[PDB]
Amino acid sequence: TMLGEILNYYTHWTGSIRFTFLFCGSMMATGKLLLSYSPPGAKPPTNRKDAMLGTHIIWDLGLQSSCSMVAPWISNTVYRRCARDDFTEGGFITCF
Amino acid sequence: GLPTMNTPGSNQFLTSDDFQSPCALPNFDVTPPIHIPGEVKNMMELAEIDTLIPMNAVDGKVNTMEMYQIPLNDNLSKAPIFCLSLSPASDKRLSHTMLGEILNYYTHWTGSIRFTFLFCGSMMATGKLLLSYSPPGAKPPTNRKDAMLGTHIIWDLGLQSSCSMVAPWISNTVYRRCARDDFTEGGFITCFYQTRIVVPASTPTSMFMLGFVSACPDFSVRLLRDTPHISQSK
Amino acid sequence: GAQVSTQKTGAHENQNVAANGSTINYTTINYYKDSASNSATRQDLSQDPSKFTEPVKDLMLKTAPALN
Amino acid sequence: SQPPSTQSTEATSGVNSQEVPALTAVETGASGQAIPSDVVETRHVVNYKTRSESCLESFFGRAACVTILSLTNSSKSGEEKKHFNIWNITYTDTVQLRRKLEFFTYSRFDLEMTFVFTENYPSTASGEVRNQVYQIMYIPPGAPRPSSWDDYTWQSSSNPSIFYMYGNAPPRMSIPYVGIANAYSHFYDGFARVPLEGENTDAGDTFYGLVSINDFGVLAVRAVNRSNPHTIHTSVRVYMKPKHIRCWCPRPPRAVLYRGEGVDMISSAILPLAKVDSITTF
Amino acid sequence: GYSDRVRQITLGNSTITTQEAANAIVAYGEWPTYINDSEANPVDAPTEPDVSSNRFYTLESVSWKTTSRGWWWKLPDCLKDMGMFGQNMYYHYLGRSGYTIHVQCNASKFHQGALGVFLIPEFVMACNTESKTSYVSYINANPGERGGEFTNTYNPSNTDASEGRKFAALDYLLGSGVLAGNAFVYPHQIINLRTNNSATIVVPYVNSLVIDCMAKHNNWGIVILPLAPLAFAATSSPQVPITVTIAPMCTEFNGLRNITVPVHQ
Ligand SMILES: CCCCCCCCCCCCCC(=O)O
Repeated sequence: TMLGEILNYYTHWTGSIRFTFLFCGSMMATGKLLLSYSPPGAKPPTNRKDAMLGTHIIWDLGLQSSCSMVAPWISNTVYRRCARDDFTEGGFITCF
Repeated sequence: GLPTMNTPGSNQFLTSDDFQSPCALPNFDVTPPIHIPGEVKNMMELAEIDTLIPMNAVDGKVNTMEMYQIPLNDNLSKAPIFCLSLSPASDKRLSHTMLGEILNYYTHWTGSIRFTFLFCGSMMATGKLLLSYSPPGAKPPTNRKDAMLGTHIIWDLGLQSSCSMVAPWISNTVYRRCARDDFTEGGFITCFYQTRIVVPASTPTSMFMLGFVSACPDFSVRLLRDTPHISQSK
Repeated sequence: GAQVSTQKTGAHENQNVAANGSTINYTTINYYKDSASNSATRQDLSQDPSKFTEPVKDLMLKTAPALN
Repeated sequence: SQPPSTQSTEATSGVNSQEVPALTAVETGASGQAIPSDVVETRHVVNYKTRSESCLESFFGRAACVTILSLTNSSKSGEEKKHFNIWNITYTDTVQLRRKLEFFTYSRFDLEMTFVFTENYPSTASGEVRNQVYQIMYIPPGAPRPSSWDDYTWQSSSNPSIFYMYGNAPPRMSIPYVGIANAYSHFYDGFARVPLEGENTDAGDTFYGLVSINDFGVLAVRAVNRSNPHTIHTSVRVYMKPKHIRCWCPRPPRAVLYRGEGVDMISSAILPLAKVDSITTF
Repeated sequence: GYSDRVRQITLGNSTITTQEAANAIVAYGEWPTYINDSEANPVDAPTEPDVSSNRFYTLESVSWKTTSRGWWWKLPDCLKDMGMFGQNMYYHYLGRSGYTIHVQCNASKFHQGALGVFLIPEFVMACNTESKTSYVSYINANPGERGGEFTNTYNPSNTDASEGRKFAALDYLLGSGVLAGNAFVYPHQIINLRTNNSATIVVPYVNSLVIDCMAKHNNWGIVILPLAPLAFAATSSPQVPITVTIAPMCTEFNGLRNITVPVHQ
């Protein structure tokens, strides 16, 4: 992604990251989605109840077609390594 | 001592008496109050809450949840949708609403009554309903033609889901008896289609509405009586 | 140390004003010191029906759409 | 000054506007707010009526009969145990009082109690019996309770009591609010204790509700007279009038016949409404 | 400007948005608050989590079919294993909390039906036996997030001890002998499918005590009823989910002890 491509020129990064989801269905259709971020560690959020205990937003589909979920910068360091270095685990993002 | 005479009433026991009695537990330290949300000061505060009317309590509906659902259709009809007698502590279908039960503790009542109807059909369906009140001097507003000569509201089903009709305090007395009588005739309430409900393809053709009843701010009661609704064996 | 207070009016009271006549009065003396022994309290017509009839966070006026 | 009256009606006229009091959205949880001046033309009316009968203090200002106790003073030895009667204090013995109280979830009040006595002869033959006196003793929860009409606890060295001579005016006494909580609850959605993982899976079955938590003691009532050849049976009617009352949460009133001290239903009485012939009957 | 229908509720680490709500209700006009020193009962040093217990939790979803007669929950009970709210109610003898109750139910514009969402303080329900009164097991009385269901048949058993320990959850009498039509006295909101897809009710703690024991008493219950039937007209049997999402708020605890572990199945 553009964010990934810029960050691939760096060894370290920091700050919150936003994930925005645009629904592209019919106008007559409705529904709700759960967008969630869990800090790193423990087992991954493989079902809704566990995803739910993490940071999350419930997105109501309607005229506003785009919902922003923000993964706060929750970390045990100052900057995380860009590389998939186990010293700086990313956390998990899911949608249910 | 002071010479006195004992007047009539001495030594009787009256249910509604107001007279100081000695304390059973002198110097008892009473557990202090805290604020508890929801304080009620007057029964009329509850009389003003909109509650459901078991409008359809007919065979097969009586004492089931469906008694609160007034049917509506997309079919031709010149018939009334429902009818109600405006006698809150008498009409079988009105007597058990919150307003009805509070009034069953009173001998007389006054003020205006509000009837609120909520359409619980599809969003795609539309239509117009006529709600009306016809004071007692009238013959039963059987036809739409009779209903439209009384007090009435045309309710356009739309973006706002409900409509409130008020049956004003039109009376030949000040307060009407709560108990059924022939003299204190309630007046008639009914509803007709003003047009028809129009339902599109793949949309249900059988809709319901929920009617509610409540007291208006000018409402009041006169004298307390026991409710006829709850029995006890010996 | 008696407390005089206005009586509820009745059949022979000419005004519904309740501020006409020096005769619409009664005297209360509390004979017992334990407050539980006091006679029934005064009428208080303060009401706040909004707690049950309009407990809505966002104020809406009755003339405006209930839902904007 | 003058007690505040109910809503007066202003005069109004015809309306043609974008303001629409006729429509609302009851989905909001709010009731409709329409009054006659919003939907019809009205004339000016000064409203001098007040909601005084309907105030809670007025509503509950009646001494309801709650229970009836049976005392028997007899020379027959098998009746000794009947000379003395113990009443577990509750308002649940009578439907009108509990139903009115059950309009609310919680309440606080002081209580006035009145004791009305009636004597008769249950026997096939009457005769002279001297005037009887009755003792009403309140025994708080945990206090010693008598085994008989002539036991030691009747000395009333702690427990408050009333001695009433038959024929005088009924005794009347006032009890200050005595709940441990800051209001009496009329309902309790819970258990007296919490059964744990080391206990039976059906545990708690017998200790649910207001019934398992409240204990207001008992009324120990006895004739205080010695037995006579002609038996006297006494009916004691115990009345209650709550006063200085505040209530904190409205509830629907019970629609059906009560079965016991809880909220239990009897299937024979779960049909509270009468049938009508038609939705269109006036 | 802003619409009334569109809203955002943020608590702790969670947010709920909606584009179709009929405003929100604050029961009795009051917000959850912490106990004022002047009303405190215990003299223990209180625990006041800020963003641990005070987050939204999603309870297991239920399905709305045309044959359902309603659903119910006991409120503290439905959150008993919900992360930190769950752990704190078991570690502490006492606790108090208000709640934000949010009920969700989607439907298309071609669907009809309505759900009454009522919050009932002290939601005491009748036993299902005529041989005993106020009789119900701890376990059946407190089902957890699963909640329970309403029926339209009263089928008590005066001989079967097991069935008698379940609740007699009639829909029309709300499980306790009161006609449902008067349920509207309680704070409530209606998810009328042609108007709203959600409801929000703010709930203050309401009791005779400032604080009570959570493993013993359910301050509030949640009742959802099919006030109007579900219909789609493009199927013989329509179905939509109903999901209840709840957050504790202004939560406090006292009486720290060993973790309570209730009888369970
Ligand atoms: C000498 C006889 C005096 C008896 C005093 C008994 C006082 C009872 C207090 C009222 C308890 C019932 C209230 C409730 O159940 O919520």
